[PDB]
Amino acid sequence: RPTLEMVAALAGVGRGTVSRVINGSDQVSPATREAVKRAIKELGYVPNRRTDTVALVVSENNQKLFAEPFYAGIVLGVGVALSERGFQFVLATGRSGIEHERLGGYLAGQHVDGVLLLSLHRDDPLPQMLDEAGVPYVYGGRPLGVPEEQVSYVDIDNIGGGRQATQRLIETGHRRIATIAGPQDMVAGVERLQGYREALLAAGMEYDETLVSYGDFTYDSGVAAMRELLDRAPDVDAVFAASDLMGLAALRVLRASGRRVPEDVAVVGYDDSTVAEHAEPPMTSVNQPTELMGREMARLLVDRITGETTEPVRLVLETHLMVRESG
Amino acid sequence: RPTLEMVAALAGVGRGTVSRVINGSDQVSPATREAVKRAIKELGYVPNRRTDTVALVVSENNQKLFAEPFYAGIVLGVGVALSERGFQFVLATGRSGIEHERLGGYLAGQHVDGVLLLSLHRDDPLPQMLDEAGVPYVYGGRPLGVPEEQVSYVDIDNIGGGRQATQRLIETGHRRIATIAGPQDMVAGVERLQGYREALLAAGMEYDETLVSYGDFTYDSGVAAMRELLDRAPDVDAVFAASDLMGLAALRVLRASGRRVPEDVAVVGYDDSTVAEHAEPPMTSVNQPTELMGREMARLLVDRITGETTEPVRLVLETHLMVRESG
Ligand SMILES: OC[C@H]1O[C@@H](O[C@H]2[C@H](O)[C@@H](O)[C@H](O)O[C@@H]2CO)[C@H](O)[C@@H](O)[C@@H]1O
Ligand SMILES: OC[C@H]1O[C@@H](O[C@H]2[C@H](O)[C@@H](O)[C@H](O)O[C@@H]2CO)[C@H](O)[C@@H](O)[C@@H]1O
Repeated sequence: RPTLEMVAALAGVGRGTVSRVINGSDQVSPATREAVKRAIKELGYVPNRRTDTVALVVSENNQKLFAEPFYAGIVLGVGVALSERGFQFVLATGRSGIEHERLGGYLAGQHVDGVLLLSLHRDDPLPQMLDEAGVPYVYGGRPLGVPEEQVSYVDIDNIGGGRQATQRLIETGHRRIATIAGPQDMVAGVERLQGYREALLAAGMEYDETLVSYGDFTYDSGVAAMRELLDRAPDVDAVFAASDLMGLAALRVLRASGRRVPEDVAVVGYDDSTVAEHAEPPMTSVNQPTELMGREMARLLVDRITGETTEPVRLVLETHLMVRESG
Repeated sequence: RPTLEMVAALAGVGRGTVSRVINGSDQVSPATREAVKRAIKELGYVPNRRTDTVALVVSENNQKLFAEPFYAGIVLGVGVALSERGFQFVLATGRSGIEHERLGGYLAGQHVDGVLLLSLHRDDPLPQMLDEAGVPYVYGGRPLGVPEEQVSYVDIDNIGGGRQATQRLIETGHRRIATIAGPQDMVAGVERLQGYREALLAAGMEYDETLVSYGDFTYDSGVAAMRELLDRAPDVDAVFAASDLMGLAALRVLRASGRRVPEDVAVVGYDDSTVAEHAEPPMTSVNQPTELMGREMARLLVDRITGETTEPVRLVLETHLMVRESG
């Protein structure tokens, strides 16, 4: 079956160019686009084409699975929902280009009935690799830069969650409200920042990028971000951290700097995890229904595998705020 | 290829009987053993017979992966060692009979080049299922009830670790030294209890089963075990818990009962994990080299896959005690 690699080889370009032609990106010259399309035609290439087994792919290094509380709940829900339907799963990981290469090549070999895609980053190649092999998949987290109507996914209302977190800080009287945002190559990072922005504007407050710092959902990134916020805006009085681990980092940086939480700076996190429960002070945090998300991911994928559902399905789940001492 | 199921069907027995005949167990009558052997002959059954992919099988429910600190370090080491050799892994789980059935059936279908076996329990069927399909495997943890010379494994010197933990408590003057042992259907549970026993006897102390309680490496099992020890022996002055999570439970039960740690009861755990580091008081714990264990598991398996090694290899890794406040 013709591959993207074969198209690139014949056209004399690389994977990045062919991937851009497949997606209809503007980032290709007309002459090179036409060369790629000629190769596609010559090869008969089509980009967008039992084992009782699903691959749950987490597009991160495996240590993220154990460090960040989100993953455990997804895996719990996936496991239960697949068990109820007679399916099992295997868990696959990897952040790097070579890991994506090897995993995409493997999943093109008819070793699983379908794939669940979790924690993907913008421009990760695995969806393309699965589409050209005809392997069905469902996302956990809407894909950035893909038209929504073409894909099936379960996601959280992270714009709403970001609004809930920021509205809490507005409602308790704060006027210099910062965020440690998630990474902007991940849908939840984009949308929790969007919710923060929408809350500020709905309240008649300014969106000041001085008060926006970015992490990558790790603790260490939260440490660096909180330190930077204090340098830029020593008068910050509240922080919305877009994950509990980044919020835990913020609490520790705030305390090290001599600021009381919540009296000087209030903090709200996201995940409503044991990280928040056991923080000092216990951390207010947005609760998202991670187990249900996993269950629904598995349900939607099995329906595609069995033919019960033949059109894309998208499901968005609501959040709520869990109030503790920190904000 | 003939299966155990086919042998059972032809002989008119079930899987448990055929499995016992395959292993040369005494737990079969002569007449039934001969019936099974006739079926084996009639079918031509043999019990003991690329994808760049290894299955790392954890014979537990997936939530154990996230709750117990051991697993993260194994996965880290496996991932690095396989990456260095051009292999990837998938992670498979399951405690139940139906999960073992489905996973054994899948792994017999040529979807991986080899298997790593972690956290298995005595009489788990997956090794049998892999042997009849000719799928190479390496254990992490020596198998109970299998002659050692027939298998490849990496294990920890858990007899020595159990001795280190118990010798510490003897050396600090304790005379009523209990253990919350691991489960006796798992090699580490057996061997850490053996080390406890050997330490007591080497010191001229009695092995008193009154002071031996059993858990299953979960926190909840440690809670029940510590409560039982206090009921049987209110004068206990030290506890060796065979995992950090069971030791954390012991600390909390001890404190709830009005006993000071270490002043009334000293505690030593096993795993030298963040569970021990963050306990109140910080927990003395046996350190085992989990990342190295994972690396070596992967190395041994790849050598079998590639044909570099054609004989069984067994490796046993040493432990050391990490001293903190609790004991
Ligand atoms: O919440 C922090 C956690 O986010 C993960 O992204 C999730 C997100 O939480 C969820 O709302 C959305 O529906 O799905 C994405 C996964 O694709 C992220 O993967 C983690 O690194 C992070 O710890
Ligand atoms: O240490 C508690 C941990 O033990 C795991 O068993 C390991 C054992 O720690 C290790 O020394 C031995 O070499 O391998 C086995 C795994 O087969 C057990 O799987 C965990 O449930 C437990 O938390």
